Amino acid sequence: LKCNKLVPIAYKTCPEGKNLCYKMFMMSDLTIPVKRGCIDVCPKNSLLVKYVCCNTDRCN
Repeated sequence: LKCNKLVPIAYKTCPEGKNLCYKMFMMSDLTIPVKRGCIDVCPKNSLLVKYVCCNTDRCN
């Protein structure tokens, strides 16, 4: 899977073990994010942050 970095411009292949791309949004998601990378299993989301996991190339 191809996951992007903080910016939706540069992205790479989420390596062996991590084939999922997620993007955590602080305060609110409606806005622009705070952090986003790859993962294997989506963590527990919070009320202060929004955990948006995906499995699509360039999802984040």
